[PDB]
Amino acid sequence: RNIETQKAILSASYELLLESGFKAVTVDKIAERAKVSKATIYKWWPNKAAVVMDGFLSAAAARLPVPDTGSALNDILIHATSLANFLISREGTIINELVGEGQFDSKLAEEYRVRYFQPRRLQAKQLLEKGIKRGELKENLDIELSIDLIYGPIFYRLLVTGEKLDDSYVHDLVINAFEGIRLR
Amino acid sequence: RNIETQKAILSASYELLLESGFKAVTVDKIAERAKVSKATIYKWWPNKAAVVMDGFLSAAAARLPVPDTGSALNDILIHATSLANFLISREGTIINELVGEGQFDSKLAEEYRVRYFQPRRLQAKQLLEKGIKRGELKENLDIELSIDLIYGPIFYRLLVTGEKLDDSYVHDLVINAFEGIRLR
Repeated sequence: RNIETQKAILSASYELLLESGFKAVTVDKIAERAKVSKATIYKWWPNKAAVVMDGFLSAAAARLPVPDTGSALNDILIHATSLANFLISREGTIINELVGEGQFDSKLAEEYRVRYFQPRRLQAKQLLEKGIKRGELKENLDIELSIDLIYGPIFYRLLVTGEKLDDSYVHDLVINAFEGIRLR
Repeated sequence: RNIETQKAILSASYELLLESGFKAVTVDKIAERAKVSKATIYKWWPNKAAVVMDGFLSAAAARLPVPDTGSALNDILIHATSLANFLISREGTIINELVGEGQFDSKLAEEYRVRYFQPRRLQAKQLLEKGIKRGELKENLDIELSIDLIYGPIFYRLLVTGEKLDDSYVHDLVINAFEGIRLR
């Protein structure tokens, strides 16, 4: 109901996150910075991961535009490139850190799976489902696996390999996920 | 030269890693546990990440067998499944933790990239190069990108999604990376 209160709590959580890192954030510290009580915070968020996640999503331009180019390929290309561009952004670099912490904190992982990753994957599903009903995609396509083929390499590059995640790489990745490695 | 000394240092580093986690390991602690001097350790390893990485690789069955089924598909299937099976193993679960820490410690990331990930990717390259000279793969195949299509989804599942990484998933993943999502 109170948008100013919600804003203060969310700004405080993100400020603390950037200043000190995830592990050091506590609900008490957020309450202190936001000048609200813990009970108020617990009106809207049960735990520190939930509030920090909403703080991040509030502060960053994480919501991707929805292409409708009439082409599954060119739709996914724009989607994946816009995702990759977010991830390399200063704001997007928080994702590394959160996923890193999430290897040790399943509460945080639950939060990013439902609040960050699910909505973006949903968008990708919507573009693929256009392609299916357009009759341009595989017979009995496994949508979720197909999204794994595009997203997987993206996040693998971001988290593991440390290689350059640029438009040209993402272009090649999308095409090759569409063509497959088998000779045609 | 001294295999017993090397063994003691490597066992100590892995013991400390399992007991206390990566961040708490120090070269001093390894020296203490192994009953050797820091100077001895620094005969073979400059830093804690290097020694902990070799400790891990020494203790775990991380070296994958090399299929030669005369089929790029069935070769990669066996490779990727054996990798996935390692990753879900008790020993393999250390990879999550190391990559997690590696988001904050580039020294560790350098170590796992060259000592763990590179050799496995090399093996995958060798299987794909058989397929290319067999004339069963794509015209002008980008080998490294192709490995990204298989490995990426694997590590994405392991690190981000928390979904079940089983033989059947890996099977579907490999086939779909071979077929592509575009209608044939």
